[PDB]
Amino acid sequence: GPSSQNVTEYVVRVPKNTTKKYNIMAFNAADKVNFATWNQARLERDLSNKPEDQPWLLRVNGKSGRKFKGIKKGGVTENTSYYIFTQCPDGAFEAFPVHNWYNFTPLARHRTLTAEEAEEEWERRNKVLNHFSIMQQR
Amino acid sequence: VGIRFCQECNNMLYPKEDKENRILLYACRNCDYQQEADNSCIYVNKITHEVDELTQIIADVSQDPTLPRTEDHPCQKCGHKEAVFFQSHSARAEDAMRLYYVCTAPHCGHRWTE
Amino acid sequence: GAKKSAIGQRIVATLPYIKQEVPIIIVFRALGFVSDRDILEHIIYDFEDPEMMEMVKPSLDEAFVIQEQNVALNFIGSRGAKPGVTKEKRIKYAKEVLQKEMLPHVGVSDFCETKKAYFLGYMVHRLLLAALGRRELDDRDHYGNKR
Amino acid sequence: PILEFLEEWSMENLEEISPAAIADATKIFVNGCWVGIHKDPEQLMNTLRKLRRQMDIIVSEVSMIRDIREREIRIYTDAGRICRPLLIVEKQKLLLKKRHIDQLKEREYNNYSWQDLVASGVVEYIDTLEEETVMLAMTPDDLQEKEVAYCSTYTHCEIHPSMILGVCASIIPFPDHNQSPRNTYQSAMGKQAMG
Amino acid sequence: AERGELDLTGAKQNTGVWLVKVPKYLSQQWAKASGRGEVGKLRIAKTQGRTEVSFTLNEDLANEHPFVLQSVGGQTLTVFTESSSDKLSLEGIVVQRAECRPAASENYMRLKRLQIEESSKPVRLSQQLDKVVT
Amino acid sequence: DEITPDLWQEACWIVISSYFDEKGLVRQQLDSFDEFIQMSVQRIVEDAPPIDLQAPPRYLLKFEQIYLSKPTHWERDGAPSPMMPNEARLRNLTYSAPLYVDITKTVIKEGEEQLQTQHQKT
Amino acid sequence: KDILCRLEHTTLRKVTANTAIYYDPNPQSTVVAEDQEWVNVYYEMPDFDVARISPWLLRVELDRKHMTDRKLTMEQIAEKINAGFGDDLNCIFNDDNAEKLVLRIRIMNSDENKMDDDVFLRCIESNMLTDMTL
Ligand SMILES: [Zn+2]
Ligand SMILES: [Zn+2]
Repeated sequence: GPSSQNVTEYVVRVPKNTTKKYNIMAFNAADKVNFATWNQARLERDLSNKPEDQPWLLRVNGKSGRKFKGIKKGGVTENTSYYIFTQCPDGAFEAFPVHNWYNFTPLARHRTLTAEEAEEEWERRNKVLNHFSIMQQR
Repeated sequence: VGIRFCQECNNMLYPKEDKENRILLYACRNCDYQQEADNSCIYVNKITHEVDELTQIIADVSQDPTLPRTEDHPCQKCGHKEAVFFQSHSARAEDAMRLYYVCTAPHCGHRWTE
Repeated sequence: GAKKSAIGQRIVATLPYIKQEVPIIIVFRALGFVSDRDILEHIIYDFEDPEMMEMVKPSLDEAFVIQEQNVALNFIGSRGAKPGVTKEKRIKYAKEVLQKEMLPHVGVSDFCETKKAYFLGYMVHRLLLAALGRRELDDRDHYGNKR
Repeated sequence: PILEFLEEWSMENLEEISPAAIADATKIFVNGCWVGIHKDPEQLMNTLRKLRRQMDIIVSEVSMIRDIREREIRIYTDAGRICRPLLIVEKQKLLLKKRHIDQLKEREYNNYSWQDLVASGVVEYIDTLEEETVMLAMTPDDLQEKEVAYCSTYTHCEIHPSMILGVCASIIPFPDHNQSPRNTYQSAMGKQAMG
Repeated sequence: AERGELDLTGAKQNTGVWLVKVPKYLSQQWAKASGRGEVGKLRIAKTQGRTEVSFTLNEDLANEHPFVLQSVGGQTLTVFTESSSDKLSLEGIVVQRAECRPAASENYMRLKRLQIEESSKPVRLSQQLDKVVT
Repeated sequence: DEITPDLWQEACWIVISSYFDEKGLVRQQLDSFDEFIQMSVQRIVEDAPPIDLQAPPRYLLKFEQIYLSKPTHWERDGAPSPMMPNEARLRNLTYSAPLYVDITKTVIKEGEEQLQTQHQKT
Repeated sequence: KDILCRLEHTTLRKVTANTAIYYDPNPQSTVVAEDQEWVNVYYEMPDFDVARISPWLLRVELDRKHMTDRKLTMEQIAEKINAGFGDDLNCIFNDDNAEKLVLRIRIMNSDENKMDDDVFLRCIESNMLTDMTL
């Protein structure tokens, strides 16, 4: 049917200002993030300052779900820009400028060796064997 | 050969054996994640490494203007008479003298050796 | 040694203003790349190449002890030419080295760590290809390499 | 100007891609800084060369090197790169025609000069790195003749092979008829002579 | 309930969005004429095994841009926003990616030079002085 | 139409002669110094971080523009004179150009007021 | 040339083509299909490996040309391994008539019933391919 050869043209609209600034949040293909299971989520600035130009922390389902850290894209494009176009029933596209771009990486949740423990186990590097034992001991 | 990463922490999976059942398991260090291994081979290395450069040759070399071209070796897949020929270019080739050919025709990345 | 000969060749980075070369994986950890996949995706672009994979194995095993960026930064700072009197000074010192001293041409801004990881990933990749013999070693006499 | 131009040509920025894309695309480096990756390196290089020859956005001394077997495109804009002018060859024919020579003969009272050859895309500066990617004819009178068939893909041609010699070496007559140590000793004595 | 909580309705409703890359001059004209809401028209055409998209700028604003489409399977991209009321939300997932470029190229190299010239004006150079400062 | 092999020998020496008429031989020295003065000298002055001083009044010095006068010699009496290179070789002078920089000084005395003064051609 | 062959330092690295470490606890079901035809010959009348053996197994392939060029055969090599390591390494190998020379190694029954059982095979492999002299 016509769907195999359809052609359509829509007007482009660009609001002068919006109550919410648009940003891009990208995840790695191997993370296979799924938003259906995200019953709850938090996006907030990091606590390393304990700010506007500091990393962000993304947590899903509180402490029980996945955790991610969002880093702002350092390389700006002085000659290029990104826009998000959305489908609309009135026959006109609304375009939003990408104010920011954030790449998110998951943060593992487990008893990672502390700085003190790493300093202690580092000496083993000279003769360590059966690395599984180090985690089984810890 | 194939390397597996922990689905929980994306760290490397290391081979393990369950003394309880004696089957190979790929267990994640620092993560207590374990996966039923299927390959059964934990390591393999080829000392003579007689691997074919045809796997390493890139079809784009057909565009290099410094490579020689010959009309005597028409491509089997497309019949194009002009082909680009060159040597191994790998230090592991102890006898790096045989010629590898690449079809000069666009979108025909066929490679062979005489 | 049996343990050493079993792991083979391993990679170390001789960073600036640091007394002893740190294991390469510590720098990726210090740059904030946690999982081995996040690090290997920057070093090996074609996972279907098991030869490159076997080359990085010992580098991962040596750094296994360090699984946290702050721990990696503390480790780097601990070997710094100016030993930090505290973990916070050590981390800030290490952060300053990685932020300004390592690979300045790639960038010095707070978010250039991603570009530094790719370039450091590429430096390792070049080292792997050379050790695997897939690329010829660079020639010091080549005027293309001179200025 | 190069970095800004590459953004228009779909060069994907490293911070805007997944590592899985680095396998097939070619790495684009500017002054050794890895700027991004590109999916169609042949069209890109042709475009970069066309702009350099036209002097639109890329100055004559910028060198573009495409390492075909390594999927790398390196663009160097830095100083200190030694380079030299070479006549461009297309379809085994020199781009330099009699109209250029006639205009160069009538150099004075006409203001036509070397800069017009560069702007016309007739001659271009090749640096020692780009020379590795170049297939260079020694002379048009014999090297690009179809009967020789040694190479049918020359990219450039030397202006005169004697321009490989320096200032003191250019003073020797028939240096091609002397033992090489003798050309070296003369290059030293020429600096010690009197005049 | 927290200041960092994100309204996931955009994701829950599976809102699909298209990410498009455009030149700053193009977006600058659109931003200048943003109050008009008539910056141009976007045309989309699909066939049995091929599809094409292009944008046409309003004549009054200029005083054809085919789009190069890109696969979205290589990386999972999403769109989120931050409200001035300190409330975040997820607007949707990027289901299509494209880049806007003009159909013409030779004249575009000129327009690039025009942008480069305007961008080069701040490059201050040491001025030669005819007489010594007394 | 095209350069025939019998004309190439004459043609290539015409092209080369035009190259040396335009570029000359010492072009590497001259162009390298021209770039240094025109660009490198100015970039260094702008890239240097502005001097900030604190007592408490706050003072800031911003270097802003470089000017370079023709090589000038100052006689014992202090009269400046353009120095010709032959005079420099003969009188053992150093053929140097006076370098000047515009400096803008801003001072803040925590009194919601800032005083900005510019020292032209320092 | 026989004297030359006896003088030239020859190590297993020169005669082995490739090597691999497998996990197969049941020798009656060798993970390598080709070994099943010949390994069962040894397990038909097992000795020193009747009661127990390490499930970890190291397999080495020797180049017939490199072997014959040096006038070496699997017989003395197997004996040399057991001569050097003793009964610590149970060496089992296919008949010379096979299309490929194959040797299987497992740690002794009493060690399975000295650093490790699994990773130590890499030490053995690397050691056999470096310091062991035929
Ligand atoms: Zn894990
Ligand atoms: Zn073909």
